Amino acid sequence: GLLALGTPLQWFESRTYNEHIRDEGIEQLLYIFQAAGKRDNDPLFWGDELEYMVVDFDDKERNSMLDVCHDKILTELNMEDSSLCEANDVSFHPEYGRYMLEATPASPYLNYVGSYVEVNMQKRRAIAEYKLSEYARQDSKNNLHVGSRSVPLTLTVFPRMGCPDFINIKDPWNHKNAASRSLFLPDEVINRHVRFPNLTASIRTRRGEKVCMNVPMYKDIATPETDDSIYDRDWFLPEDKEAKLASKPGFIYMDSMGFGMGCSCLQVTFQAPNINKARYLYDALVNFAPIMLAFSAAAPAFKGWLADQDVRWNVISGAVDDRTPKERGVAPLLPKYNKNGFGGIAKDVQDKVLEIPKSRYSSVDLFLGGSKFFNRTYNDTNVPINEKVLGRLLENDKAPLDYDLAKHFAHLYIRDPVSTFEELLNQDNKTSSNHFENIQSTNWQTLRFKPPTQQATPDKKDSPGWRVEFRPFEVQLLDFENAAYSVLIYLIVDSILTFSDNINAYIHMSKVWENMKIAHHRDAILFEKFHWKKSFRNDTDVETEDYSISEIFHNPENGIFPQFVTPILCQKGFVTKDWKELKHSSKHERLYYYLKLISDRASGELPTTAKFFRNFVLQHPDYKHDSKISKSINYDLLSTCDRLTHLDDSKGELTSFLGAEIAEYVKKNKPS
Ligand SMILES: Nc1ncnc2c1ncn2[C@@H]1O[C@H](COP(=O)(O)OP(=O)(O)O)[C@@H](O)[C@H]1O
Ligand SMILES: N[C@@H](CCC(=O)O)C(=O)O
Ligand SMILES: [Mg+2]
Ligand SMILES: [Mg+2]
Ligand SMILES: [Mg+2]
Repeated sequence: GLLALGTPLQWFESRTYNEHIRDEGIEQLLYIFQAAGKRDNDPLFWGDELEYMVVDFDDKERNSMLDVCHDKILTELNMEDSSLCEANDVSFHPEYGRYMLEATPASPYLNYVGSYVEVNMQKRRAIAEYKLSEYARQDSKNNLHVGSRSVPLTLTVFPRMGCPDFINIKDPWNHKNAASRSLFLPDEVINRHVRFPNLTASIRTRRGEKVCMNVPMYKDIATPETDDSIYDRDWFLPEDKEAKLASKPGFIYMDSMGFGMGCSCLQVTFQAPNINKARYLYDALVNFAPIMLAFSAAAPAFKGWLADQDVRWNVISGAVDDRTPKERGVAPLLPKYNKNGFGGIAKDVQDKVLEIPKSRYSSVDLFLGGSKFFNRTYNDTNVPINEKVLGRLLENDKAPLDYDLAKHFAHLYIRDPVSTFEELLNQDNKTSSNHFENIQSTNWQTLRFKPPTQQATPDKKDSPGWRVEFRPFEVQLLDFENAAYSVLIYLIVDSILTFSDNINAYIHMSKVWENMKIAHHRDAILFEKFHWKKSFRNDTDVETEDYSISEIFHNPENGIFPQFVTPILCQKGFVTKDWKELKHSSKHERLYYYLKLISDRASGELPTTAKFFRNFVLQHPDYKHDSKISKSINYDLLSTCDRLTHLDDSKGELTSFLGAEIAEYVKKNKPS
């Protein structure tokens, strides 16, 4: 489904309704609860979301660019080609990036669907490729993008983002980018749907300074002292003057939403039997998030540089961080512009501003509790709340909520709305959840607790129930990797729900936040250590020790395989003792190779995508020992990515990247 249009409101015009929107949205929340609160027995439907990047290989120029010109695809697949999609059980939606695709199954999977995940993901890829080859045919006849070859790649990061000649538009700086006002990203990186440039503007204005994301550079032998791509400019005030102050020696400087939301990830959503189970599942998936973030790492480079981290998360965290310097407890960089650190916050409300520690895109703040093992002391972190909102969720005549669950919403509501259409100002709170969806959906966290709609009353057995979204996974090049990780979380989720009586996953939130920073460090999967529970089978216990990813996956006591994966395969009867038995199974071979891919990366035998791209850059003939990714390095890299994506072992790169056994296996074995 394509996002439907309207009159967007710019920040100065919109900010006067922040409070109207919040009130009305809570009201809607209340109705959702009153109507759907008592759903029970919802089945385990679930599905993934994939995100893709259309890359234009200009082979003759030896240049890989982001393709910002075939974006009609997203409308085509949703109008005249919406039937191809449906026939095929796939669905396409727009994403921040004009070069980006997003796609899901058209219907959620029900329980264990085997290789069908991968099948469905491959159909998504084939359809994009199909339409692209169509455009290539039309273009040829219209004499357009000559020498050009567009391919969709599930990259987490585009390695040359905001670097010279990184988009397939001639002379993109010959006009101004009023939306980002970025030094590096022409606004053509933004998807045309009004919502996206709106968000981009609203945050910058609210903030009163460009977003700013500094990423530690890798320290090669000739690496410059500073990010020498910073330049001075006079299009925009204050923005063009901000760089000198905001940047830092030994740090990749990035200054635009697209650096973050122009990144891709894998997401999986799950429906629990009911709100109570959903709380329990959400809570228990909290510490999986930073672990899977480390495990899945696929983004070792930004803005032309090898970074000294392997994942996207902090970059996306900064890319939409609407916090004024007031909200961050820091000096404005340009005080005559950003008046008293309040940026765009209306005068009449500056007095009710709070120091807020985390970007509205950031790791979960609070366990929701409501289950045997939960105790409020686990929420041991700084989490500012909207007390009016808490008040009203505690004391109202439609759905009085428990304190813990009230606090979660109360925390989401410390944010202002950042894109609102004029049409939409007054809703019927009994039927619309749009206003709440405004705040719900611009709190982008590692999980998301998804209420349903007011229309999802218990008698309606088919409407979406109470869901948990697992958001941290970096996205992988191959549909096999992404299916594998999708099934991993599926199994974990199933385990969790099947043994809900016996699994205590709680740990102090503060260790989770720490985990979330460890998870960024370069080669983290290979050696760093994380706070993980000592035992899950054990009421009244919340000890952690510090384990490696290898341990966290494989420890008999508290490992993901022996504690989560292996047990649920037993009660389903896929094996009797051990997951490895699958290698020999008739009905279930592919599952073996998923889990083995998973195992072998956790134990460091097989590399992460992040590792593999790093090695690749580091040993490229044109590599200059200075952390620089040149057009050429980028081109050959993305060329490998293309072949890898297609199981093309002609240069032994697949064997090199998945090892012999698995490479052979997938080369010789297509899904279901
Ligand atoms: N009943 C359901 N239970 C769980 N997950 C579902 C259900 N229906 C759809 N999904 C999945 O929810 C995800 C939401 O898709 P999307 O429209 O991209 O929303 P968002 O961007 O809010 O995650 C998809 O992966 C989809 O297949
Ligand atoms: N592309 C974002 C996900 C944002 C979204 O689509 O909800 C990420 O890497 O997390
Ligand atoms: Mg989506
Ligand atoms: Mg998405
Ligand atoms: Mg999602």
